[PDB]
Amino acid sequence: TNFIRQIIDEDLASGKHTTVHTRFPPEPNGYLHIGHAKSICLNFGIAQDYKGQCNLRFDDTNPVKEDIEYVESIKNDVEWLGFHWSGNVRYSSDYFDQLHAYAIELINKGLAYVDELTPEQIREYRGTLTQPGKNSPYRDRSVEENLALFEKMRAGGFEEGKACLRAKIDMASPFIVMRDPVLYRIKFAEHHQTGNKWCIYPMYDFTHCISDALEGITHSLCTLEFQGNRRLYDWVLDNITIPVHPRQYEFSRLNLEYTVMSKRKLNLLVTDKHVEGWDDPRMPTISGLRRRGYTAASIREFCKRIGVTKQDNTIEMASLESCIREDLNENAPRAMAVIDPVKLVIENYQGEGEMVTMPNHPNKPEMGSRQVPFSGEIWIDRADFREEANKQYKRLVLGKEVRLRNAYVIKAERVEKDAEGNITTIFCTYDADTLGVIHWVSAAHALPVEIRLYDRLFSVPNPGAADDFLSVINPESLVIKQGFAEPSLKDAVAGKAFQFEREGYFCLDSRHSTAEKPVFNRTVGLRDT
RNA sequence: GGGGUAUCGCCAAGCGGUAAGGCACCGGAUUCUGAUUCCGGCAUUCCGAGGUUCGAAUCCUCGUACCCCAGCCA
Ligand SMILES: Nc1ncnc2c1ncn2[C@@H]1O[C@H](COP(=O)(O)OP(=O)(O)OP(=O)(O)O)[C@@H](O)[C@H]1O
Repeated sequence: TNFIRQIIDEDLASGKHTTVHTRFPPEPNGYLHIGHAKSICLNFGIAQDYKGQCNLRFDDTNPVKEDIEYVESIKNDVEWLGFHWSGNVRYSSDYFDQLHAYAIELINKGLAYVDELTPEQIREYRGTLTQPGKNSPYRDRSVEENLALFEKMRAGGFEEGKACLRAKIDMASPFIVMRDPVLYRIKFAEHHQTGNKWCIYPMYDFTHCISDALEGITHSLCTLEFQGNRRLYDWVLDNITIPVHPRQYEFSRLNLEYTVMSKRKLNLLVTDKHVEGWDDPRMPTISGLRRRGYTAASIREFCKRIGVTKQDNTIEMASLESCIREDLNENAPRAMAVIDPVKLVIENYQGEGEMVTMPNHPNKPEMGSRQVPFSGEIWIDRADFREEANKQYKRLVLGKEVRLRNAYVIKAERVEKDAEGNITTIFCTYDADTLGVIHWVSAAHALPVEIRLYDRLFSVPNPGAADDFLSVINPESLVIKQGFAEPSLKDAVAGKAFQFEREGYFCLDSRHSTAEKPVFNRTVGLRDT
């Protein structure tokens, strides 16, 4: 329960409403991100919790910033999270004729006029945050005059910025938004849905409340920056012949630590090619998060945890990571892979190898097991062997013995160094009666696999508050290794999380893998305590 | 000038009857993943100072801090 559900509860109880109809209205000018996933969870969750409806509506009022590529991807990520909208996908452009009729009602009532103050002047006349504005000299044109000028606008007789339609409200209102807000502006741009049918386009505030009213939305839920806007939401509905009047309720937007959400910015990372694109595994986008190896279930959980309040806030990545870990620990089948490897040969070994039956899940016998080939000449992780180390160190020291994962208790003996003092190979003994744990991969049956170690994109917690967020990008956000994995990883499917034991949960990058060379993105590391 | 918000390091519940929960953190037990699981510790205190009350985070003053708004963006 949250403050919005308590409102919805009262409404139902008092008999204000019988059903609840919410909506998610992204503008199609970019890919959805983790913050959007919070609206999706809120809006679609309430609908299904109350057996109500939730429309997916593309708020497509600004043609020059939107593109058809985003509509298809948005529908894509909404479904992926496991949510379905009510009926058909809707578009604000679906209401362009309605919106136009409504502007006319306003004009006929004298509550709107065609102003000719330039784009620079309108700002000058608007006042400031402490100084009231002033009426444009074009404010008292006759209704008959406004209809003519508006139709001329509609007919493309005015150049961009040469005229716009404004609401005749209050230039001295303490709400900057009520200072004669623009309702329509001229843009000679092709619209991704309406082609070149329209050269005048409605502004968010005029389009949004009328669309909600037409769709019979009972509660418009948006973020806190729209609290002021709400006054205009109600003013529009109060002055046009519409039979319902939805109510807006604002909650606080999600801010994730170490990442930026501003689509303007995310777009710059993609435009300047600093990431591979919107679905780069370092991006806070839903598709990026998906390619990274997250699961819709881990995200819905994240939403459940962070809550819905009016408080500004900033979640730590630790909270997000906790979610995916919890999910993958349960459902991810374990496997073996070595990221940085140094060869290890057991001399006391007899035979061209053998087979070790390893389980697909150490805490869930029900998941089955597999035949992992064991051998004498294997591959181990460089950071697992140490010539000298204290008690704490519970791995392979040049002195004692260590257990190979589900195999034999080997025993370090000699080490063969390369010219530059680097260990090239290790020599050890073992006693076949055995069967300090480390992971390994039989060199003979090792599958060369590229591993991508992803880290946080930025090196400060609020790169948003930086003068130049770009200069604060983490150069180690992606570190590419070459390692080896047990041959079973040959059958991995894109987006199927595996837990490389003692490393983390990884998943096959569908975008870079092939036949010989598979690419694995590291979703999240283990609790490296 | 106006509109909001103030509860553990980060989220968050509480709606006059005496501070839930989660992430993180610290221990202690188990463990062929320094993982998982288990055990326990984690706000006499709710931005501050004063009021009312038997009892206030919650009600009342009176301050303080932060966030939002001046796109023909959403
Ligand atoms: N960080 C966020 N946290 C919660 N809800 C968000 C967040 N960002 C956007 N939303 C929600 O998603 C809805 C659709 O957002 P929309 O795509 O229209 O714009 P935006 O993403 O907020 O802005 P921009 O295009 O500049 O990134 C908004 O009405 C809002 O409720």
